[PDB]
Amino acid sequence: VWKDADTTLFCASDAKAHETEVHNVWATHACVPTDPNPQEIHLENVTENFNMWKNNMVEQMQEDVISLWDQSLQPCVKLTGGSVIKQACPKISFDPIPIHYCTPAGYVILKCNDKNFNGTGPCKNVSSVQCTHGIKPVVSTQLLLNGSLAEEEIIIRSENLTNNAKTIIVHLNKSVEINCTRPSNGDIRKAYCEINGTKWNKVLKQVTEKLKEHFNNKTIIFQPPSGGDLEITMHSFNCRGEFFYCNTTQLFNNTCINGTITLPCKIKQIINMWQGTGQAMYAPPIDGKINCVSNITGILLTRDGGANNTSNETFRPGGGNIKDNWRSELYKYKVVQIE
Ligand SMILES: O=C(NC[C@H]1CCN(C2CC2)C1)C(=O)Nc1ccc(Cl)c(F)c1
Ligand SMILES: *[C@@H]1O[C@H](CO)[C@@H](O)[C@H](O)[C@H]1NC(C)=O
Ligand SMILES: *[C@@H]1O[C@H](CO)[C@@H](O)[C@H](O)[C@H]1NC(C)=O
Ligand SMILES: *[C@@H]1O[C@H](CO)[C@@H](O)[C@H](O)[C@H]1NC(C)=O
Ligand SMILES: *[C@@H]1O[C@H](CO)[C@@H](O)[C@H](O)[C@H]1NC(C)=O
Ligand SMILES: *[C@@H]1O[C@H](CO)[C@@H](O)[C@H](O)[C@H]1NC(C)=O
Ligand SMILES: *[C@@H]1O[C@H](CO)[C@@H](O)[C@H](O)[C@H]1NC(C)=O
Ligand SMILES: *[C@@H]1O[C@H](CO)[C@@H](O)[C@H](O)[C@H]1NC(C)=O
Ligand SMILES: *[C@@H]1O[C@H](CO)[C@@H](O)[C@H](O)[C@H]1NC(C)=O
Ligand SMILES: *[C@@H]1O[C@H](CO)[C@@H](O)[C@H](O)[C@H]1NC(C)=O
Ligand SMILES: *[C@@H]1O[C@H](CO)[C@@H](O)[C@H](O)[C@H]1NC(C)=O
Ligand SMILES: *[C@@H]1O[C@H](CO)[C@@H](O)[C@H](O)[C@H]1NC(C)=O
Repeated sequence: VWKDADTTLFCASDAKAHETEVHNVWATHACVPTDPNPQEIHLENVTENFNMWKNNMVEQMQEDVISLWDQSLQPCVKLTGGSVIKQACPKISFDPIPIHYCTPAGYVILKCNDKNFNGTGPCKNVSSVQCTHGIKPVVSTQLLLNGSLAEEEIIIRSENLTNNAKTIIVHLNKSVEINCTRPSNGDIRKAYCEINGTKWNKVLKQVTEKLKEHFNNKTIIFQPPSGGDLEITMHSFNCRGEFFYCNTTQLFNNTCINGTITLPCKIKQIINMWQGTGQAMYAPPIDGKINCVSNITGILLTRDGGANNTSNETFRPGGGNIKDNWRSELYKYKVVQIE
């Protein structure tokens, strides 16, 4: 017998003890080796209720990533609470690695295995595991990168679709590579991201049809953010330690519903910390070809209000709350206490 409960989890990874890469260094001192032969018991005729939007696991992973960033990515100048903190800003080696989250004795993680599970409600096929799958602490906005893919159909996730204030999580079932590069040899901060239009437009079309099922077949329209900070109005992410802000206006237009989509990007040194502490400044970009090839596995959308009396539903790319990022991976997990 068991019951829903919250306990301090521990992490596990395959980090290299000799790697200077920040993630490997952190997991080396904060995590333990992964289990080569992990056990997984499938519970038959067992119904369990999940709620990705109220999962303490998310808060804990958030706490780790914050700690990891505080120890690895300390800015030269930190502006928070009216206070000004000045420190060293040494360039580091940055590349996220899979992090497993496990439960201690007396506790076990329940995993929903329903192909089209949407994060909330009862789960028919449930199994018990000691640790979650390897999850990369990839911090980004608008587009979810290097995440897990849906096994069957594209899944729309939301704590309450009827409420436009609640962020929407689109879980893709097919990856779409996005190639971002900062050429060496001008503007050392000017960069660009290349996406396969044909591949993207088709996926975006599938996402559209999917949204129709959830919005009574209302016309689905995409539009670029109306306002807000750059971290939200643009696809912000970290590549090789550099903060990239990409203009995603060519991705979210409703005309192509076929060549190579080239997004105008730019590396920023001054960023609005996702930890919600304030502003932080980092050193200028390093030299050489800064390139990161990521797989788009999800999209964060915010729906416009005041469209009740119309047949249109406008969706814009959003983000800001990195917790939603962890939810897109921890949705099928929950901790229970055993007795
Ligand atoms: O500034 C951001 N979000 C708004 C905060 C304010 C207060 N709040 C935190 C209490 C939870 C959300 C942000 O996401 N920055 C950001 C920075 C770097 C990257 Cl690579 C990125 F993808 C996003
Ligand atoms: C999960 O249970 C359903 C019936 O409720 C079954 O059809 C399916 O095969 C099980 N797992 C999957 C997704 O294969
Ligand atoms: C990118 O996605 C592809 C599947 O489309 C996968 O083979 C590859 O391992 C992914 N790379 C990552 C997650 O870094
Ligand atoms: C992705 O999901 C959609 C439904 O949302 C489905 O029509 C499509 O076949 C899926 N694609 C793949 C490659 O499974
Ligand atoms: C998820 O599935 C449950 C099944 O009861 C449903 O009640 C809920 O509306 C779904 N959530 C979304 C975001 O579609
Ligand atoms: C979902 O959002 C709508 C609109 O704000 C609200 O009226 C409704 O109470 C919400 N549903 C739940 C279950 O809270
Ligand atoms: C990524 O884009 C650059 C152009 O900036 C190109 O030279 C490179 O071959 C691309 N990589 C892949 C794997 O498409
Ligand atoms: C773009 O994607 C399509 C499939 O959607 C593929 O057939 C084509 O080879 C891709 N183009 C490039 C330049 O890789
Ligand atoms: C959308 O339209 C299709 C085809 O008429 C219909 O089968 C389906 O019930 C509709 N979905 C809605 C209104 O959610
Ligand atoms: C994104 O780029 C487009 C290019 O037409 C531009 O019009 C728009 O102002 C840009 N948006 C932001 C957030 O700067
Ligand atoms: C929409 O996206 C396509 C991608 O090829 C781009 O060519 C076009 O200029 C965009 N339309 C806009 C920004 O109005
Ligand atoms: C996504 O994964 C690829 C392959 O490991 C990696 O090269 C790239 O840096 C990752 N992208 C981000 C945004 O971390």
